Amino acid sequence: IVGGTASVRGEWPWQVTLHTTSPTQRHLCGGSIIGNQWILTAAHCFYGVESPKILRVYSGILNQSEIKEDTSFFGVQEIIIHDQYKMAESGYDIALLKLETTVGYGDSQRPICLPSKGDRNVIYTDCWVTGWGYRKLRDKIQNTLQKAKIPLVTNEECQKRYRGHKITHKMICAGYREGGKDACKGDSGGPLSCKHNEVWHLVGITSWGEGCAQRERPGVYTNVVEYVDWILEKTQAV
Ligand SMILES: COC(=O)Nc1ccc2c(c1)NC(=O)CCCCC[C@H](NC(=O)/C=C/c1cc(Cl)ccc1-n1cnnn1)c1nc-2c[nH]1
Repeated sequence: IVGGTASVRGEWPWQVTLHTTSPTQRHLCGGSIIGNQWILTAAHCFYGVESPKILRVYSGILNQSEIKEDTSFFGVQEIIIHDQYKMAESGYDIALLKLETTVGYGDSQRPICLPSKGDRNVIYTDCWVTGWGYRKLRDKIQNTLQKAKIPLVTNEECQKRYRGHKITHKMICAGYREGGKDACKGDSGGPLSCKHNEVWHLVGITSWGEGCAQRERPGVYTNVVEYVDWILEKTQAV
């Protein structure tokens, strides 16, 4: 996260840190708890991931230093990548992790509501991007979960900012015209959480941008409301 501040413990209890153990253990991506065995994240996080066996989901984490060999985690039973996914820049950047065990909900770990299809018209004015990602292009994973408040950008304005790309309505952009606050390397897969009528909604999934927090380069997020039926197809299968 660029231009953010330290989160307080329990502030984003749906935020997870997804680690890979191959070749050595390290933070891979962010993710959000959306159900008691379900993590919603970005499809591009699994580039070169040949098996769910190398993955570890840690919930209830503020600081990466809380993670040692004796720290509990959730194993991943299955990686579900959207069928139409090719690359982050072309959209469909969405994946589900089916956990091997159930998350016990509490004040440190609980789900974020998916947006309502009826709320496709609501204007969100209180949106935050969170993660342990870089503070600038050449940096390192941060110990403490960071947060940054960022305004949503219309599809038309985002398309003007990304000449040469096709910014679809399945993408949602967020950023200041002057830059300064954004997601960066290591934040992808994490949530873009917006508070509406005292309820937090998972509006976006951190996907991509040209550089980090650059002037007139909003961050591009998977527009979660456009995938609610896809999520229900995968999580509510008979
Ligand atoms: C010690 O542990 C570490 O250093 N871990 C460790 C360290 C670094 C990384 C990973 C692990 N994860 C991966 O590479 C998995 C594969 C994932 C690829 C892509 C991923 N992108 C982002 O996270 C966000 C991009 C992004 C998103 C928005 Cl909305 C705006 C601007 C963005 N940026 C443009 N340029 N940079 N950011 C990324 N993540 C890293 C590099 N790149």
